[PDB]
Amino acid sequence: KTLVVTTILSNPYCMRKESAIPLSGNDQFEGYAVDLIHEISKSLGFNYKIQLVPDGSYGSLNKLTGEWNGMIRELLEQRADLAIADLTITFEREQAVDFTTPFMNLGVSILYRKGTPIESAEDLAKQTRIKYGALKGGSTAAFFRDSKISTYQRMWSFMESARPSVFTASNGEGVERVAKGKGSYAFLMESTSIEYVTERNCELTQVGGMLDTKSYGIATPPNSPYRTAINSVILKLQEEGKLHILKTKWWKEKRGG
Amino acid sequence: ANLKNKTLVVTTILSNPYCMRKESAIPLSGNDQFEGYAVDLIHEISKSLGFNYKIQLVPDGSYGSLNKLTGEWNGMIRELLEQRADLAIADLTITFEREQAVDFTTPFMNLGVSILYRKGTPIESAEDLAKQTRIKYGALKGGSTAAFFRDSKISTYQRMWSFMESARPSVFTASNGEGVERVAKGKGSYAFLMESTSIEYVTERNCELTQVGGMLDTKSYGIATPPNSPYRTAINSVILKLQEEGKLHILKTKWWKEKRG
Ligand SMILES: CN[C@H](CC(=O)O)C(=O)O
Ligand SMILES: CN[C@H](CC(=O)O)C(=O)O
Repeated sequence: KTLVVTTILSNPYCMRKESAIPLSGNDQFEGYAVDLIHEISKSLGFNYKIQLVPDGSYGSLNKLTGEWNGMIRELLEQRADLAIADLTITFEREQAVDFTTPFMNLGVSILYRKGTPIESAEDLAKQTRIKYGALKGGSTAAFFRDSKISTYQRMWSFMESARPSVFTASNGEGVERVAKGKGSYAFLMESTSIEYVTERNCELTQVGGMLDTKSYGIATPPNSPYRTAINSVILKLQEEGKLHILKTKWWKEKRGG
Repeated sequence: ANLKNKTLVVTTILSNPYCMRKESAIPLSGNDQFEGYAVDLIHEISKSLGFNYKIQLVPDGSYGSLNKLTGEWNGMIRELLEQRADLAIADLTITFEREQAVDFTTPFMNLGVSILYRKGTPIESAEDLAKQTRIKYGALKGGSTAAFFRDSKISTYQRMWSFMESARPSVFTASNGEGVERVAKGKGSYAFLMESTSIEYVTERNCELTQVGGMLDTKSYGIATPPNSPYRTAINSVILKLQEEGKLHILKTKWWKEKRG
């Protein structure tokens, strides 16, 4: 059979491949997610077409309209069979689509300069000289805004009250603000992104662990007949080392893409 | 389906710091005799969903392995299949093999194999170990780490597996604690491959040991249920909410860094 796969550009999950000759179809794209679906399709014997989500969104719920956008909407409107991207499995998305077994685990962590005694979020919340922020309007900021845990409330109050603003318009802007800050600024974001950055900037490091836990998985329309088949392939690819090879390839070897 | 006012049997196994006997001047009874990460976790889940439960240690002291000759399971896996427990909460690895017999919830913890070694050597990775022969390296006999090496098709790990199987005297151990001691007393002559979470627990408590490199694979612990259990999806939602709020990370910090037994 032939499936439509929706995805979104995000380094190094799905990137446009550089080429002197113009590329078409699936060859336009490369990255971890591109390789992952290639391997899944080999096991299960389907063909597929990768299509970027036309609206450029992951999928959020309009809470007063009930409508989804992004890759989620493509699934629910029968324009994609699978969504394969750095798409976070959340209780909310699980109420509208199904998710496979995760292919990657991650969590909020801290990007900072190497070689200081700052070892944890707790070390940042106990001090006031170092400023710290996050992407404006993103899920990292929401983790802090929404928390009822005293530690993270104190941090959110500090972040919201800092001037100039500690929130950035992009993750890259936060990375650069750390890199040029001489320790005056730390940036909270996904641990997988931090690893991507620290593989490419020897002066930076992750600080502490993962303050939350979450995963990326493939999304399907509810009751898709392909979900359990993909779950088994994902576990098999994992247990033989194929996903480990793909992670190293894209985070450590392809210094870009 | 509904869990309010129900009483569940929960099987577990002693394993630090998931489930440990609590110290007390007076003997403790029932659930109060145990403490640890898994004990706190099931308490939280029970409060959210409104059920009661009794913790019972698995009688045969085993996690659950499949005898391929006979088809028989043992351990906590068997207790679920024989309907003598409703849930198994422990450091029980979600594997494809176990998934063909029982169900698992959403994972509560993610981990992977890594290296326990002495602090401050030139060894930086598994690749460094694999390309040399002077430093010996091993794992727990018959466990998930050994199965990972046995099942890897990656050249590095397949090479390591061949080396470990060939080494005389045996590099395998009967417990993780024996492996830890072999690293400590080995002064660099021995490295031990085991779960990253166990390496973290050890290195928090022995300052001369360290983790070398990252994870060589990925695997998770989840709550196991009888197949087709009507409670799995309700528990999944509770776990996802604890994960998204950071409460499992806080629980891990408590049992790994704050408490000592
Ligand atoms: C890279 N993941 C995006 C952004 C986020 O979760 O904050 C998403 O799944 O919506
Ligand atoms: C602590 N996990 C046990 C033992 C092992 O993985 O070797 C298991 O899942 O069987």
